[PDB]
Amino acid sequence: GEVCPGMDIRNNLTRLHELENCSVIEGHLQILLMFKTRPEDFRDLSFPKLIMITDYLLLFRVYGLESLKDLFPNLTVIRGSRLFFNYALVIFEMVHLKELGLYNLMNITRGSVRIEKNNELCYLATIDWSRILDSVEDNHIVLNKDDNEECGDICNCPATVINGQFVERCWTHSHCQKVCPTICKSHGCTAEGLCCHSECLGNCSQPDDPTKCVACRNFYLDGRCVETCPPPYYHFQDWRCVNFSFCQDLHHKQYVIHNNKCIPECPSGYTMNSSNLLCTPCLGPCPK
Amino acid sequence: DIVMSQSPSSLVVSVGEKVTMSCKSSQSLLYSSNQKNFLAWYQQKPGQSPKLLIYWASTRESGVPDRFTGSGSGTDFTLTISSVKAEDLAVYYCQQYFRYRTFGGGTKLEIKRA
Amino acid sequence: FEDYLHNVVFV
Amino acid sequence: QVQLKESGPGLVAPSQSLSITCTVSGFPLTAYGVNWVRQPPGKGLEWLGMIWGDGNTDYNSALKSRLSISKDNSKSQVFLKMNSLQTDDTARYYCARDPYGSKPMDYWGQGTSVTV
Amino acid sequence: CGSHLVEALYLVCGE
Amino acid sequence: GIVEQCCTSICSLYQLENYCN
Ligand SMILES: *[C@@H]1O[C@H](CO)[C@@H](O[C@@H]2O[C@H](CO)[C@@H](O[C@@H]3O[C@H](CO)[C@@H](O)[C@H](O[C@H]4O[C@H](CO)[C@@H](O)[C@H](O)[C@@H]4O)[C@@H]3O)[C@H](O)[C@H]2NC(C)=O)[C@H](O)[C@H]1NC(C)=O
Ligand SMILES: *[C@@H]1O[C@H](CO)[C@@H](O[C@@H]2O[C@H](CO)[C@@H](O[C@@H]3O[C@H](CO)[C@@H](O)[C@H](O)[C@@H]3O)[C@H](O)[C@H]2NC(C)=O)[C@H](O)[C@H]1NC(C)=O
Ligand SMILES: *[C@@H]1O[C@H](CO)[C@@H](O)[C@H](O)[C@H]1NC(C)=O
Ligand SMILES: *[C@@H]1O[C@H](CO)[C@@H](O)[C@H](O)[C@H]1NC(C)=O
Repeated sequence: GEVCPGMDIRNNLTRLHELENCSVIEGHLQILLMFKTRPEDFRDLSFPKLIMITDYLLLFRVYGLESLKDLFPNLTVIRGSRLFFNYALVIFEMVHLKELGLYNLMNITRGSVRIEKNNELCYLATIDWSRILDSVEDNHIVLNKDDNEECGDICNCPATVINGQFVERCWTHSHCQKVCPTICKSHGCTAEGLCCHSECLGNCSQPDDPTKCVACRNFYLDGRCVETCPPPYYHFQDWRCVNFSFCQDLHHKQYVIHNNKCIPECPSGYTMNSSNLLCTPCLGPCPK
Repeated sequence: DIVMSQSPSSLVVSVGEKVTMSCKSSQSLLYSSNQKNFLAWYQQKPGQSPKLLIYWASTRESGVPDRFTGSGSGTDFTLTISSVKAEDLAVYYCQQYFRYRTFGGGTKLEIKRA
Repeated sequence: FEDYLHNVVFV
Repeated sequence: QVQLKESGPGLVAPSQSLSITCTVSGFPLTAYGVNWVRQPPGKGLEWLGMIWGDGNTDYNSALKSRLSISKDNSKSQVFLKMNSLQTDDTARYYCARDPYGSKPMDYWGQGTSVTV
Repeated sequence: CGSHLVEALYLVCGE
Repeated sequence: GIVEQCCTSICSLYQLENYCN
């Protein structure tokens, strides 16, 4: 689709239209501090094209916003390559938010979820997070309306054993949380329950097909999900493959190469040879 | 392209036994970024087109029996067939797919009768 | 943490 | 339905060029690589070249621009074109698929015979 | 002063 | 900065005005 940069959206909602054609945000997305906004600015607004965030997602003090079901309906993976504190999703002092509605979110690789101080917010205990996050031990969901034992939560849907009882799992009144059979793992499945291809991540339009993933599990290159970037391609942003040329062009006006990865910085013990961008170990001590 | 060399040109064996043939490259084939070696083994039952067996030198392809066992790392590789069954007769080749691809000189398996 | 949050969300 | 089938002319007189069409079906050429390998009867299997998803090309250095590999992805065709052949080029030619990132060479053609 | 610092910063802005 | 400038330390106006969007 489109790959755009990590963005930081504040004050006027109008900045939000930068994302219109975007499919993957390479980096993080932060939408915050909007105090004059009203429900009606959101009841006609959507980003069905956003499928993936590489780093983290953070919503904070966005008023008038009541569900995310129309805003990011098709966001499916958050990869958490870089985290906010230790979180890959932060929902914080989101006054007005009632329900989450990320019914397409299937996996948060790496990070944890922190959803705090959201009076109004329910449909939280109706989510099985362990089907989405690797580590839920570090989840931090407190001080929401859900913690008043007094939530009008209603959903068909399936139940998991999180307590000492099974619990129906859904995002909104009209969307179930999708659960793939245990043995599909993270790879996703069709509505019937045929596992997607093993190099796919959350979902697929067709089964058994590495070009028909909705979000690559390992790395993306030339339409296909692959296990690893072959030379002459390099690991970038830890989700996609690129050639030397791409990596170089970005460096010049601070990207470098090491371990067959294209990265901002040489790691310790290494200095950057100028002829080839390749990090080399130091002759004696490293000035760096 | 680099240069690949096998041994032997051919071997012979009978039913029940384990078998190991060799290969070598002029440059190291271990990929740093994932710790896998970029080498393949293919079986070619004779007169027919070859068939994929084992990639990353240890990953078994779908539809391959567990009797087939790939080994080695760096520049030096070997392929192992544990317990021979009748039609296991084929010529086996090593392919590097690290940079470009080049195949080995190949090595033949024959079976003992009369 | 709220501490962290502020120190990082501010031009 | 992953399939490759080679269309060779079969017979070529010396000093003339070779044009083979590998017709693949069941997958998109924009997303996989395609290799060419030949074998003279009971001799070696020889890597000739490959064309990646993005149009990028690899050739055996032995082929001093004797080899040109190009593609028509909209009509699922891969073209090998090799100039001024001699009798030592008498071999069976295969194209085979290449899932580069994830696999090496899965799915082979049945092969086409070419004689000089 | 956590939450209030947020409140207080806004009154200041109108921006 | 801020959390240190205006919370541990107790702040004043300008301190905030400077930080405005
Ligand atoms: C969501 O999907 C993923 C599949 O993409 C699924 O499995 C997890 O995959 C990740 C990433 O591929 C695994 O992470 C690595 O595993 C090794 C195992 O030994 C770790 O040591 C690694 O640590 C290194 O990498 C870190 C981040 O990449 C570095 O920051 C660090 O310095 C280390 O060098 C690394 O974490 C992960 O292990 C699996 N998870 C499990 C439990 O197997 C995941 O389960 C899916 N989640 C859900 C809920 O479906
Ligand atoms: C290395 O990789 C990069 C990124 O993958 C390659 O960029 C690719 O090349 C061209 C040139 O910029 C891109 O656009 C082209 O632009 C013109 C518009 O005037 C258009 O007519 C062409 O049809 C084409 O779209 C192309 O989209 C882009 N591809 C990808 C996958 O990102 C770069 O070319 C690569 N370098 C080498 C040497 O292979
Ligand atoms: C979205 O797509 C079309 C394609 O040309 C363009 O007219 C429009 O301005 C694009 N918007 C963004 C934010 O890229
Ligand atoms: C997955 O993608 C398919 C095809 O676009 C779609 O039918 C489905 O709504 C998506 N999401 C889930 C959770 O199945």
